[PDB]
Amino acid sequence: MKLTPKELDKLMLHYAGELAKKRKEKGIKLNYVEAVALISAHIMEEARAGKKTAAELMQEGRTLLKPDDVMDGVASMIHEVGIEAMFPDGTKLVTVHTPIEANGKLVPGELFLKNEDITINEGKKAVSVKVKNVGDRPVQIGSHFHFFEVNRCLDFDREKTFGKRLDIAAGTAVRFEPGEEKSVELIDIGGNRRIFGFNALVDRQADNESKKIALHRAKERGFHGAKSDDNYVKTIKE
Amino acid sequence: KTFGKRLDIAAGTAVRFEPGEEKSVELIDIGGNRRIFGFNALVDRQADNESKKIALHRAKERGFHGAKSDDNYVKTIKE
Amino acid sequence: MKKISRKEYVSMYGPTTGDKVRLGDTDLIAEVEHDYTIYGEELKFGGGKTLREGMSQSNNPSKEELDLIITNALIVDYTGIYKADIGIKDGKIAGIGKGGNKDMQDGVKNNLSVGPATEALAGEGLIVTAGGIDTHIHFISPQQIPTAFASGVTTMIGGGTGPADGTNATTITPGRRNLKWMLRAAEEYSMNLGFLAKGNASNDASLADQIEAGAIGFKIHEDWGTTPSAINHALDVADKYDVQVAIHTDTLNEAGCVEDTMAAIAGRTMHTFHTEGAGGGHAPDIIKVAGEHNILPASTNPTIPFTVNTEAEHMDMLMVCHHKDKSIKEDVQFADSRIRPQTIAAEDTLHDMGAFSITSSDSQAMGRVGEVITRTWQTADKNKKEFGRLKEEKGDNDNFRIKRYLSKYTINPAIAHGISEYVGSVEVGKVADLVLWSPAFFGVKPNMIIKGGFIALSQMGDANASIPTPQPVYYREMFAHHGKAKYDANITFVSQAAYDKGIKEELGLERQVLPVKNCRNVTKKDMQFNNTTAHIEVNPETYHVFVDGKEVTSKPANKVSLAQLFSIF
Ligand code: NI
Ligand code: NI
Repeated sequence: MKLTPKELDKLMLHYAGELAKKRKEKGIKLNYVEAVALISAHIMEEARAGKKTAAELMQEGRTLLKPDDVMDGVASMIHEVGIEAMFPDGTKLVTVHTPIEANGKLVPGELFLKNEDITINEGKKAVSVKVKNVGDRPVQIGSHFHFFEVNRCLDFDREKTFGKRLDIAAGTAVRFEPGEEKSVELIDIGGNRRIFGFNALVDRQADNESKKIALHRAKERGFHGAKSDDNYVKTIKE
Repeated sequence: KTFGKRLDIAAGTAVRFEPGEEKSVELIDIGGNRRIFGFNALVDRQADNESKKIALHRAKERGFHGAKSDDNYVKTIKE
Repeated sequence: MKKISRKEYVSMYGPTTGDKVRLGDTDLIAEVEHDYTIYGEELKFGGGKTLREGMSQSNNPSKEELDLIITNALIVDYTGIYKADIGIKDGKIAGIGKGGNKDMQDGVKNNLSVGPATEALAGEGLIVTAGGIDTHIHFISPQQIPTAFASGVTTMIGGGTGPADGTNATTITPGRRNLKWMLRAAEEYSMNLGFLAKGNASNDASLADQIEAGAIGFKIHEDWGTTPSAINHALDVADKYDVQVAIHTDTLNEAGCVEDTMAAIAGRTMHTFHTEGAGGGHAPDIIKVAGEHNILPASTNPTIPFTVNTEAEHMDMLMVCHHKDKSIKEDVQFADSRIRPQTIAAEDTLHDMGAFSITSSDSQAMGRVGEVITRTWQTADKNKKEFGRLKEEKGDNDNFRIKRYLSKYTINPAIAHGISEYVGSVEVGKVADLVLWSPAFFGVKPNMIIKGGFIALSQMGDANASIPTPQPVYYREMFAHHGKAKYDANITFVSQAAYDKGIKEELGLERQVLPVKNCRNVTKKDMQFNNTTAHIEVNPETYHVFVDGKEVTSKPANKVSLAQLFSIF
């Protein structure tokens, strides 16, 4: 019966679920491991039966255990239980979000933040810019992307955003639906202000002179808002 | 008019131009193999009538006063 | 736990936290910011003192045992001004803190353990700083070395082949053969060395070969033709080999103006020598460059500080040089379009503002390789006397300003030439190039120069006397200056490329040979306490200097400190 190593993985999980249930049967507050295995073993069988759809099990899994069935802490712990099973249409990923509820105090590793607000990008005075997505597709820019070089679709005053980035929490971004128009905040880039990569519009020291070159480049490359060519005076290298 | 030429003066000397000043300078043609490399990067090759075309075109775009004009340039396969 | 007065304590271990020292005969007052010792356990060497068997000196040292301890030294460095013991092992600064014998004293890291193998150097009452690093040297004459050395400088970077006109005019050692001669010659001296090659070439092949040959970087100079071509080509190859580039601007503006030179540089890193202008460069607005981000501004020794005599002096040097005449107008014009007393005085202040970052010499060619340190402090003294203390200054001292200038000839030149990791500041892990200063003579005449963890030069008296103090007392070569010891104590710098190609074994170089690195990712913002950028203009008519709108200038001086007071000549 050529059992794959994946199959053995599941066969083991199942008896971890079986144990899990048999314990609840005897009436015993399940724990992190037991709760998860149980939820997992369950979904597994249901997919075997070929009845419940993937979409349905996502939920039905949230009714396998009630707050009084588990130990305090378990709820705050099992944020979610992902699991794969073979449906008549093949294996599919079922994610049972928050299966049980926090009917108790104890919360492992809980955080005790201190109400107050972190002030991001200290002293980097932002600037607002009118931006509109003239294209027919979406466009989302990251927090540290040289704004001046985003999709050539976003129309706006390129000239004004040279050497700047979206003044937002590191790692996040701003979305622009086709047609949408908004005003974004953008501070200047820190460090050595050495802009290399992106759209290849700068690739050097970001200064007022490099700027001239950047606009000229964007201009010829079709980046909406890229000012204009009021007669360029090409340097010895660019 | 001064392509491939240099100030016809004693080797090592120079001619000064005060801001505003205007003068007429003498200039003979460069000797040797007339291989112009360096300077402002306007030539960097054999100095001939063809390289000239390229030189003026280059100076033109680089803003060198007097650099004739772009009466529609016909870019070569390498320049 | 009986206690003792401050006056006493300080005559045994030197100044402690909160105390202040006057630097030489200047008005610059430094304050001990911190002290790592433990009052009662401080280290002392002597007849019945603390550094002895079983006591301060361990009989069970750690297997890191030091080779040398500088006791109770006051460390003046861009990293701070404090009190602490310095531990030295294997030519490197192994530790900065308490140190002594853990067997008999609390708090003593094992990288500071004192055992029978460690030597003792008293530092109480003295100030310890890193060796100086002059990066604008003309290898005109080998006699410069022992001069720069006696002045607290342990590292010289520049170019040349001896008293040859090319060298007298520029800091360049051209071609791999001449690079060979110099590297092999360097074996002889007591001073880390690095050489710059001829960047005045639009030939890429010739450009990289000099690096592959041993050069730590290029030098573009006027006399060789500092054109936008040469400039552009050099820089590119410089980017590949992660090596530095120095430059002397096109004074005659023949190829273009400072605007063009910059466009040439294309925003890449650059070490600008004598950015002011007197030492040479675009007439008359070259000094403006020292405000750009991608620039590493450096000033040349001569016009520093600005004295009532500096203007007259220079006109002479510029005339004695270049072959200028008083009766010829074009000759008087060039002289006036280069020796701007305006941009000169504007300098002293630019340094004070953090606008300028490095202080060079320009030895044997409009520079005094023996007065870089002395003059760096004189200038600081003036600016305080004329502008007062600093806004950034915290407390009743000049600490901040102090670090500002120190960095100018230590950590800043070190970074500008990729050798910051090994030298350039009193920090753990770096080569032990330290110079002990006796507070009174600070900035002028140092007590002793320790090269590579061992004493190489020190004040020495009658070699026949019963002690080292009696006269005559001049600077005598010490042990790290002789035999095979010099080789262990010195370093000749090279590029990664050469280092990798085995340039050391290649040339039979018996000296420690390291390669320079991180030269292409540095900007004006990498210059310690001298990271101020700014859009500075320069009046074409009055040669007046303007920064961020306003204008800067300093007043000349009739007298300077660290001068006639200390030398018989
Ligand atoms: Ni120079
Ligand atoms: Ni020089």
